[PDB]
Amino acid sequence: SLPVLQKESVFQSGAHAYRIPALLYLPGQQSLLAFAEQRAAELIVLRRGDYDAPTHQVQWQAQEVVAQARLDGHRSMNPCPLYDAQTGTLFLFFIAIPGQVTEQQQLQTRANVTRLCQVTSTDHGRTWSSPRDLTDAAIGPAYREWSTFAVGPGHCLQLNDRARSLVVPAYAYRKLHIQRPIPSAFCFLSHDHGRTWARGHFVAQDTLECQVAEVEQRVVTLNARSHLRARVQAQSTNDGLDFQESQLVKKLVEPPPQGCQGSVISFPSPRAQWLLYTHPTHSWQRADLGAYLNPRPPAPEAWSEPVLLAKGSCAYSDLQSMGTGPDGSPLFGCLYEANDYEEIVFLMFTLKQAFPAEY
Ligand SMILES: CC(=O)N[C@H]1[C@H](OCCCO)OC(C(=O)O)=C[C@@H]1O
Repeated sequence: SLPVLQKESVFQSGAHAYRIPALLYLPGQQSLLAFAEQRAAELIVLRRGDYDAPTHQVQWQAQEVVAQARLDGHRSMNPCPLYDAQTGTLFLFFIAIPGQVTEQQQLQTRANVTRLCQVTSTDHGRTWSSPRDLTDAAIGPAYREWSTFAVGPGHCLQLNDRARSLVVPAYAYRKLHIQRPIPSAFCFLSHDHGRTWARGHFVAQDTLECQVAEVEQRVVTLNARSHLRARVQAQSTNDGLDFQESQLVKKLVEPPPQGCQGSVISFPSPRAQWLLYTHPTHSWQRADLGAYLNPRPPAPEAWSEPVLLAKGSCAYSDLQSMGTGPDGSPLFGCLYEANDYEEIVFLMFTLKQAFPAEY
């Protein structure tokens, strides 16, 4: 597999199990915040890491529970971090669900009991505020038309528009017809730095967990998990409110079962931005994590062949652009589930290492 600057297990099954990673880079701090669900999904945990370029390594501090990221009598899941570069505030969106509830029970029961929450930190994640239940104000009446919903999982997005809008990728299971609820991706939008929220319009049916990135004029690309053999990709020219164009990207395979979550980010093109995406590449199972490059975003056909990042069992992942790397090329940080969900691995590499022919 691809030569990397670092490969370290940051979460391991012990007294608890860990899944659903989220990664967030704090530019001015040369540090990363790695989030995950601590399952018996009861709570969300976090580990802070300081990146030292001279040693090509990130030093990870002790794991800590995000105590405030929970509602009484509920399980917390789907950590979705975001850093507001204008207010200096760190956001951690997440979903809370009643304890007396499971997952399969959520998908179809026609009774939505899922809550949308957020906690903020003004000291780089050291301490957090009390949770804010955004459910009613951010969703509205539509709430009753869904069996359930979720955000991310994974890092969110802040646009370079006038308002420096906050965009939270998400999806809802909607009771459309004698069938089972059908999932459609969408984005929660805020133009006042998380003060108030609005629900964006749905993308094509049969799209789940997704992530968004901003490209160059201004377009928001959405990459979503689907129930088909390929990923679904959509574009928005109005900051996420509407995702007009939408299509299957055959080049980006989805494992047989129900597919698998993937990650996507934009980063400064070496030559304004290029995209990077990570997801299992095995056509019959969740294995062999691959990195894909799109140097002519968002063109679906411009997606490249995947480069092998890690062999073996691999699932969910999250990416973060970490600025300039040791070799002068774009540096990347990646967090992914591995070995039948026995751990979550941190991987750090550069564009030169992954796509030598494009740098
Ligand atoms: C909120 C929640 O239960 N998330 C699930 C997510 O659900 C997908 C929709 C299925 O119909 O899938 C998986 C998964 O490993 O495949 C892990 C997450 O923890």
